[PDB]
Amino acid sequence: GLQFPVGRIARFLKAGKYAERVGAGAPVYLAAVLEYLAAEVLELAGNAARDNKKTRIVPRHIQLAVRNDEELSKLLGDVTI
Amino acid sequence: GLQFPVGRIARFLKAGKYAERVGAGAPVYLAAVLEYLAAEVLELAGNAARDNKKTRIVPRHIQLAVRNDEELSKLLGDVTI
Amino acid sequence: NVETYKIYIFKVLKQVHPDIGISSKAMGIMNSFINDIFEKLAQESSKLARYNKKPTITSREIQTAVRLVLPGELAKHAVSEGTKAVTKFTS
Amino acid sequence: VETYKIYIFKVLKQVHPDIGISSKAMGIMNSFINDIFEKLAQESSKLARYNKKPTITSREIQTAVRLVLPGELAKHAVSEGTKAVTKFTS
Amino acid sequence: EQIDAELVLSIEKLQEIQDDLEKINEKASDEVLEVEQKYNVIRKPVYDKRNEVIQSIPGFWMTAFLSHPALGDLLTEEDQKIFKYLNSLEVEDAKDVKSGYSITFHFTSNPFFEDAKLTKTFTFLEGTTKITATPIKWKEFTWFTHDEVADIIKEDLWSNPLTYFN
Amino acid sequence: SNLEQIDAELVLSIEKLQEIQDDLEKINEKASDEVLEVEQKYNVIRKPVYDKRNEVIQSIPGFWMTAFLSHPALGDLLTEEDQKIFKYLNSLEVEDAKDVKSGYSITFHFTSNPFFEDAKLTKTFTFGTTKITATPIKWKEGKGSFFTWFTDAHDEVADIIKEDLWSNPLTYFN
Repeated sequence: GLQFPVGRIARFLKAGKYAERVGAGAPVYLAAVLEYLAAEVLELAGNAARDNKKTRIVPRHIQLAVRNDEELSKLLGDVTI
Repeated sequence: GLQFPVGRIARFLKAGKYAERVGAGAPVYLAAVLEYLAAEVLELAGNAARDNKKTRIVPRHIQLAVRNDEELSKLLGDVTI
Repeated sequence: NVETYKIYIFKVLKQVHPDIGISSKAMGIMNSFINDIFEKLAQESSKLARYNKKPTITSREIQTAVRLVLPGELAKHAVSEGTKAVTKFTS
Repeated sequence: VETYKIYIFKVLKQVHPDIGISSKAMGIMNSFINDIFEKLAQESSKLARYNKKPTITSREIQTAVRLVLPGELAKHAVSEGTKAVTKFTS
Repeated sequence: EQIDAELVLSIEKLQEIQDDLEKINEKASDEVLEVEQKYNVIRKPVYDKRNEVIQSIPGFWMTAFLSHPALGDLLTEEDQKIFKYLNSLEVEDAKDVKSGYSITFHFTSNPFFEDAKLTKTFTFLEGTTKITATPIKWKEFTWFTHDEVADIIKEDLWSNPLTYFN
Repeated sequence: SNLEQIDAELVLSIEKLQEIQDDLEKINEKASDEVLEVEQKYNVIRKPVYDKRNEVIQSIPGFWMTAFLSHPALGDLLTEEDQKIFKYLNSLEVEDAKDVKSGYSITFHFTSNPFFEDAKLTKTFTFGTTKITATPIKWKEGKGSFFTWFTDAHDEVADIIKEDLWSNPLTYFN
């Protein structure tokens, strides 16, 4: 039930000259991972809407959503609007 | 020790679009044949050159060397000059 | 290089937080992140697949094997079938 | 059209080493050999399509070596076997 | 006279070699055109899934055409209205890619012309070419029976129309 | 209403078009890559033929000279001094970069003469961006055109050597 584009990713990997050959399971596994991370910054940067009593998620809402969660700071680093 | 060009003839069959595949028997076999069919029409055309009293073969010498022998007029034809 | 994952960001937003939107530069910062992780992962995975020298059997290999081992139309059918199973598992 | 003139000349120098040949005369011998090759090729090419049996050429022996042998052994294995076949195939 | 003869042998050997280069450049530039054809197949369903996704973007073909540095200035105001109905543009190399190609122009409800196209087809194989173009059915464009316009539609805009649209 | 439906699908559709175009670029990369693979395969078939031609032309004295001259466009770029030097012009060579895209050299090989030192006047073109490199015309001790062409500087001289003369010089020669 993956929202992320398994096919489009298989091309990004091959046409990017990362490796010359790509197992069918690799873009599927990469697809779910990119989505899981999306679901995490979105869960949180959409909770920064309710804390800030707003609904249109703006450059701002994300930034405070990352620095609050420990791990997501070390991953994506500092965020600037 | 063949005189005629095996490789060049091999290529002529491929590029000719006669067949996309060739076992190196054929270019060898075929080269040997075009050599013998020259080594007849020369051992005759060259005799012709000493009949008409010369040592420089010309269209008149080949025409006579062919038409007189039966097999080579059937193979080649009239030889209009 | 930068790719668009934006369609598939939206589609995820509308699960965790159905009733919440996102501004133009706010989406162009979510995209900026997925592109940053894709590199980190593919570039790393490229070092991992180049460390390893052990040969892999993928579908390309099975599919060629079908042609060499199966005869003629059995083979053309077999390939249709195999190619259709893998394509469905990717979709 | 095609050139066998180097070899028509070269054969002439074994049957009658004593005689040259003109341009219109060579050009007519060169036309003779073209004419025969064409008739022979067009025949072998029908007779190939008639007798459509599977056939093992060096083509296939080559690829079989590439498939069956390990990486380094195959490289030499091929080279040796290509020599073997190019030997007087020219 | 050991190298009077051997000087012709050398010039015909040289003729052999230009003979066989013409064969090897024909295989080569034939394998080149097997690759062109392979990709036209691969591109078609994507070009087709583009044409369809473009139908849900309102002024795309007109906005794109105009935005172009070259193609924009030629369209006058009368053409431009008709062009507001220009729902699609369709380039396609014919199946034997080397021969030719055609630049269809799709349209919808508009009184000035009932024609549902303005194609401008081509065929060439390179000294001699040709051009057969749809006759304009003006109901109740100085193009239609070297050429620069067809090139810039095939190679530039059709290729990527979105670059211009922005 | 339905009015909300279409404004969204206008957002959706416009990126699905930026995908299609993003992903058509990667498809043309992959295609025009296999064309350079074709061009590579063939430079490799032709190197042995372009060689055994060198060999054959060594048994025709002043072949390239007369060929160069017999070309309409390469023919009338010289003058008298060039032509005397050209007596000693016993080879030509136009080989591409091992990856075809990078470039090609154009080396005028030579023989003994009291008119300069070097046994080859190379001129390579390296690309990805465009840049000319040449051999210095080491005029001999008594100081002394076509040899202006060997600057280290959109070049009609090479687009005739690589695309006509070197391709098939024997046609011009006759």
